[PDB]
Amino acid sequence: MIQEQTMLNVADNSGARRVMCIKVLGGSHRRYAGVGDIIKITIKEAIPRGKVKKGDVLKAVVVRTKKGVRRPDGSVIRFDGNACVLLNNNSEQPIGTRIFGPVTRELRSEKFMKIISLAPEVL
Amino acid sequence: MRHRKSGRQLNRNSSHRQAMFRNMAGSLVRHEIIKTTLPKAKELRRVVEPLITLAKTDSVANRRLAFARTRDNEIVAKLFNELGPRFASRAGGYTRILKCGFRAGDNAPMAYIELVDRSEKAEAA
Amino acid sequence: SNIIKQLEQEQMKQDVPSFRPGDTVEVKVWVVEGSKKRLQAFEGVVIAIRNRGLHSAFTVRKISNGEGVERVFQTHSPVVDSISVKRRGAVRKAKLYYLRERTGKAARIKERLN
Amino acid sequence: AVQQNKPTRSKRGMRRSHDALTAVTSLSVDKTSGEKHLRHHITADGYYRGRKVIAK
Amino acid sequence: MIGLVGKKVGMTRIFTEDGVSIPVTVIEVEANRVTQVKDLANDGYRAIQVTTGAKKANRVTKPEAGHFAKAGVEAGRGLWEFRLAEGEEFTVGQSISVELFADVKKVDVTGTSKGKGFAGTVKRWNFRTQDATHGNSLSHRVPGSIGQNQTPGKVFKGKKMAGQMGNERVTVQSLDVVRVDAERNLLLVKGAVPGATGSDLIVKPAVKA
RNA sequence: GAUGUCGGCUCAUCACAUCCUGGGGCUGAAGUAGGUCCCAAGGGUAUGGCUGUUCGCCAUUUAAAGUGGUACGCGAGCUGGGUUUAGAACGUCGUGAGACAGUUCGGUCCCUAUCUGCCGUGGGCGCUGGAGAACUGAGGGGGGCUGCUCCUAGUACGAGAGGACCGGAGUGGACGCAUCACUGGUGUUCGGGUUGUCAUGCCAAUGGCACUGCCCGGUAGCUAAAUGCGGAAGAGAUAAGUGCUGAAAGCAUCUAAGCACGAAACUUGCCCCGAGAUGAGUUCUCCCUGACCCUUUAAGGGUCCUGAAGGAACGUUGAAGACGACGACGUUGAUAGGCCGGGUGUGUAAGCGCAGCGAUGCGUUGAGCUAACCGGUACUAAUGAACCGUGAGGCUUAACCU
RNA sequence: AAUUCCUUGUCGGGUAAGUUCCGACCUGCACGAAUGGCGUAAUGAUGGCCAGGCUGUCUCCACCCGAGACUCAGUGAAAUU
RNA sequence: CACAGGUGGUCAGGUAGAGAAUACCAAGGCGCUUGAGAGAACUCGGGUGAAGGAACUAGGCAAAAUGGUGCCGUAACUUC
RNA sequence: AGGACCGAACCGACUAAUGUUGAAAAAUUAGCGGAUGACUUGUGGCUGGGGGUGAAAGGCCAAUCAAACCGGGAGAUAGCU
Ligand SMILES: Nc1nc2[nH]cnc2c(=O)[nH]1
Ligand SMILES: [Mg+2]
Ligand SMILES: [Mg+2]
Ligand SMILES: [Mg+2]
Ligand SMILES: [Mg+2]
Ligand SMILES: [Mg+2]
Ligand SMILES: [Mg+2]
Ligand SMILES: [Mg+2]
Ligand SMILES: [Mg+2]
Ligand SMILES: [Mg+2]
Ligand SMILES: [Mg+2]
Ligand SMILES: [Mg+2]
Ligand SMILES: [Mg+2]
Ligand SMILES: [Mg+2]
Ligand SMILES: [Mg+2]
Ligand SMILES: [Mg+2]
Ligand SMILES: [Mg+2]
Ligand SMILES: [Mg+2]
Ligand SMILES: [Mg+2]
Ligand SMILES: [Mg+2]
Ligand SMILES: [Mg+2]
Ligand SMILES: [Mg+2]
Ligand SMILES: [Mg+2]
Ligand SMILES: [Mg+2]
Ligand SMILES: [Mg+2]
Ligand SMILES: [Mg+2]
Ligand SMILES: [Mg+2]
Ligand SMILES: [Mg+2]
Ligand SMILES: [Mg+2]
Ligand SMILES: [Mg+2]
Ligand SMILES: [Mg+2]
Ligand SMILES: [Mg+2]
Ligand SMILES: [Mg+2]
Ligand SMILES: [Mg+2]
Ligand SMILES: [Mg+2]
Ligand SMILES: [Mg+2]
Ligand SMILES: [Mg+2]
Ligand SMILES: [Mg+2]
Ligand SMILES: [Mg+2]
Ligand SMILES: [Mg+2]
Ligand SMILES: [Mg+2]
Ligand SMILES: [Mg+2]
Ligand SMILES: [Mg+2]
Ligand SMILES: [Mg+2]
Ligand SMILES: [Mg+2]
Ligand SMILES: [Mg+2]
Ligand SMILES: [Mg+2]
Repeated sequence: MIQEQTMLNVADNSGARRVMCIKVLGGSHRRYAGVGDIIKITIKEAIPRGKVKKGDVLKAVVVRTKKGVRRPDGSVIRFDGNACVLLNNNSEQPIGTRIFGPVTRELRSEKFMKIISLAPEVL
Repeated sequence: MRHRKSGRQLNRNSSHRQAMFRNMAGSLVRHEIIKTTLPKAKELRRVVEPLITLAKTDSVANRRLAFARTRDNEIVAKLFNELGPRFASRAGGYTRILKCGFRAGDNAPMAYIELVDRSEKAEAA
Repeated sequence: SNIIKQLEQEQMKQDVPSFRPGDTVEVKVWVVEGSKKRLQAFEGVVIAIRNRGLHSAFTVRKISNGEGVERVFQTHSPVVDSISVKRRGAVRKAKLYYLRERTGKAARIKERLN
Repeated sequence: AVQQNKPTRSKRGMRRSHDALTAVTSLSVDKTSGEKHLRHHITADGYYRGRKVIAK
Repeated sequence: MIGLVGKKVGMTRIFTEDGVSIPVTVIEVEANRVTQVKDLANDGYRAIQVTTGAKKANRVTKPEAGHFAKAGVEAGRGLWEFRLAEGEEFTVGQSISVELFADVKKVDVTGTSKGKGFAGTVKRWNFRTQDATHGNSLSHRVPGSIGQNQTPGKVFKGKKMAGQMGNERVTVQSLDVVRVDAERNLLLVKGAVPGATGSDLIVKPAVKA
């Protein structure tokens, strides 16, 4: 359940450490972002020589949330923190080359295919 | 709303309501019959009637349990010693509510609440 | 309520092993790995049990790649294949929600030898 | 918020149309005491449904 | 097609072979006995009047009793009418079972919503509350302004204001029919239906797509 | 002899000079995308940074971020930041008191709703003898939004780059309703831990008070973040528009006669209310089958006897509720409480025994206790009765029947 | 700038975005030396601005405990007209 | 006004406490001169809140938060 | 040692909510400032109306002070309603 001002940890090697969600994309008045929804982010904390720098405005796919995903049987999967993966502004593809932490099978879609392969664990 | 909620507030907070029902459940056990307002009378049944269900089995635990519920050894005595074995056979409903009139100074609808099988000899002395 | 209990027990599992909070369970679950149907394991501490007949559930916490991951299993779901107690846990409380703020060494649960 | 005109006596009389009381028609008499009492109520001498239930 | 009067037993679930939880509402649909057939010649329209379950003989009034008598059926909790499609025919006394929905894909369920009693604009109309602080004075849940000024110098009819909420006729449309069980006087439908447990419902085949 | 000012908030309502979506003519319209105009008001029409700002600039969304009216809508609805009081300062002006339509810091927002209006909800009477149901549907309200992807098709089109119409499937956003099975929140009435202190003689157990003392969990319920469902398809008559046949006017001409089409607008269709629809409708069932007196003799007044169906009362009550109303039950009875069994929740009570110097541990013991819950149970309470409502119901005419 | 009208001056900083803030420039409408100038540690329920923490301030409300509001009995006002 | 206001000096029990704070008590003194029900909106006053954490707002107003003793340790600047 | 620090009594009154026909003609509640000093307080005394007193706000001088209250000139005058 990500919104404007929600801070997220980064689940990749894009160089960003802390990003803030500045807009929930995908429709007028759209309130929240969930696992697999695209957000517009601003970098607040970044590593010295990574692919991205502090202040850079770009996109991101949410991969883990504290609210988590539901399954057809009612089964929930909750994560301890909200984390996203950085995306190229126009290409909507991963900026990093490596994915850290577990991700859900919800991601399995053609545009997030890269993320589930690289991913260490898929729930 | 109030959907399926049980228990009157009687314009009192939790601690007060509790202590009032502890004293009242005492007064009934002692005098075997008391006069009170009908809503209080009807609620008193939910307090006193299970105290007797306890008193049906004499035990150190049950006695302490009823003690923590009454806070009067005189009452816990009368329960386990008398009433328990008096209502030994009876499957609930140890009290009776008789609607009487209306109180003067405030027009409250009154009632008597008595122990089903009353002892006029324990009530006077 | 009488009809409902009738509809529920006919859908209810009979083989559920006994586990309680603290116990470390290994839930074998049915999943579709793209174009395959296999069993995946989820071995973690049982931090909560909801007993509700058909509606019975339980919460299993694991620390996958530094981060905590809880899963809420609906016990009578066909998804859930097997449940297996890997270690018998020793705790007092029925909900180990305090554990969510404990890490590694603080989060350890004693073995229940009995 | 107060009035702008004095409401009339007819209007007062009107508002009071549902103010009339209802005579108790529920009085019964006890088969033993020969006592008037309300329905589902003990008599002044403590009788109810023929039996002397209260010694007062 | 005609409908059947039922009773809300309550909500539960159904686990599919492909491990999905279907949220269902158990509907007890006992037999519906016809008590009157209305025709164009006598009533001016074609419909069937039905009854279901039972009613305490002492609680059945002389007018009701006789109405049932004419049909030659035992008194039920009430009577409900279903308009007849051109062609649909039934006799008085003819008993209808839940198996009417045996091949009906979706149904529309008409119930009587649970009563919330007197509800404020916030609950009743989803009004946004004013500020909780920042000098707000005794105006947190209040409806705010209820009109304009000299023009029009009245409140327009239909103004959303606090009043009685719930406890009213409500229809839920296009619900998937999960199971039909004649022997068990049952109907299973996907999703929630109006009303509390034990209230009366009306199942009719889906009017829309 | 007072019509409170800007802006915000809350809540709106109308116009259309239309922002989006819909229909269409031209295009300096290949496609995609634009430009311009015509029709169209059904619904929809951002969140932030900055400033009191409206506005505006900017950031990032969106199908879009419409233009106006409504005392520049809305303070007996809220705010009080802007702006006119009284304090003080700077610049400037004045010898001065003081001044600014220059800036700056601080600076009391009352009103229990009589009438109208509006949201709910009752009482009365009526609808022509009374009464219980179920309807009919005149009328009124609600609703009406749209993104993306996939198929057709990488096709038409194009030099490529790119990239469709028509039609079909899927999935979202926003909004609305209902529900509590699920995930959860709450749950001062359930269970546990614990701090200080006081009490039950004391130990042991417990209770009171300290925000529920402080906390950990949690039943029923209520509930959103939870999970179902909705917008429609169809029909009709059209708008701008496109046409067929066709004179006036040998030709031409959508038009004058005749004819075919044509939109989120309109009427239906879907949802709710709905016969006080006084134009008071219909259908089915039920109930009542005594005399007398008086006068101004008539739809007259009164008396005796009668008291139906039904309604109501009173009681136990309800996922119904401010009250009223509405539903369930009242002994030929599960309506409420109690009681029994189960569930659930809490997490191994008390007492005793063993181990240890002890704090404490272990066994008995998944113990003990367990609200609103499920399945049962007449144990307590729902008493025989009263009251309102009557006694066959107008005239005229027609059609049957005598 | 408690002083600058033009004016949100210009530049640099901070932010995704900053009519406020900080640094700088000087074109000071209309700074300036006890009507004191310009600094200054400490002090301040003083004014502006930023950050961490914190949260119902807000997204967007939910549920609960109390005192009213509602019903019964007793007493019994007011502005206004 | 039998009015939540105002009014100088004296006394200082117990446990906990640094204390005349505060919490529970003693002696002593009181339950405040309308009650009974009910458990709607709304107002006052409190308790808890999933995910988010100033996005609120003129302004973090108001909340929430911090909070004790001992020891370690503590920057610019400075009138030391 | 100190117009030193933290903090009850005591003296103040910065913020908010309530209250605004109030419990109250200025309060209550939660927070706030001072708390060995230019501190605070009891009793009694002096200063009187163009007068007092004022760490200065035209503040205060017996619930409305750019000139107190009472009585008088007095039926001031009112081209005003
Ligand atoms: N007391 C009583 N019991 C009933 N049982 C059924 N109807 C009634 C009634 O009208 N009164
Ligand atoms: Mg009261
Ligand atoms: Mg207490
Ligand atoms: Mg019906
Ligand atoms: Mg209700
Ligand atoms: Mg708001
Ligand atoms: Mg106020
Ligand atoms: Mg308030
Ligand atoms: Mg107004
Ligand atoms: Mg008018
Ligand atoms: Mg006037
Ligand atoms: Mg137009
Ligand atoms: Mg043009
Ligand atoms: Mg519009
Ligand atoms: Mg645009
Ligand atoms: Mg205006
Ligand atoms: Mg006001
Ligand atoms: Mg001044
Ligand atoms: Mg100005
Ligand atoms: Mg009609
Ligand atoms: Mg208890
Ligand atoms: Mg002890
Ligand atoms: Mg109707
Ligand atoms: Mg043990
Ligand atoms: Mg039990
Ligand atoms: Mg007669
Ligand atoms: Mg900011
Ligand atoms: Mg500067
Ligand atoms: Mg000072
Ligand atoms: Mg008094
Ligand atoms: Mg004290
Ligand atoms: Mg929260
Ligand atoms: Mg949380
Ligand atoms: Mg945080
Ligand atoms: Mg802001
Ligand atoms: Mg804002
Ligand atoms: Mg504050
Ligand atoms: Mg606080
Ligand atoms: Mg000092
Ligand atoms: Mg004092
Ligand atoms: Mg104070
Ligand atoms: Mg200080
Ligand atoms: Mg101090
Ligand atoms: Mg003096
Ligand atoms: Mg002055
Ligand atoms: Mg003179
Ligand atoms: Mg004069």
